[PDB]
Amino acid sequence: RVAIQEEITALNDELNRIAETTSFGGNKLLNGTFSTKSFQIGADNGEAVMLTLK
Amino acid sequence: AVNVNTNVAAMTAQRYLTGATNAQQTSMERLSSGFKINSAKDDAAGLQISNRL
Repeated sequence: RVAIQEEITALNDELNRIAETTSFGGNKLLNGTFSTKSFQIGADNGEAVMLTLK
Repeated sequence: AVNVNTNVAAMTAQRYLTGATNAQQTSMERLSSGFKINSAKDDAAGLQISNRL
């Protein structure tokens, strides 16, 4: 059970590494600092869609 | 008036001819290079984000 726990902890640290390091040109996505960002899709101002990354 | 010392028609034709030649050079450079952003003068923010990507 301890031997299995070793790979559980290695994989759990793997999830936290994915969350903290995944980025789009340095803009971290999966660690929760992205929050909600609005993407302007339209020829006039005020037409944007809210993307939420958790 | 018909005058010989000035040609505004030729001046205008030259202006659009250089405008078309500059666009011709830009497109030729994008085709050979394979990139639409060869300099910051093309799209500055695209150059920075593309360089960081």
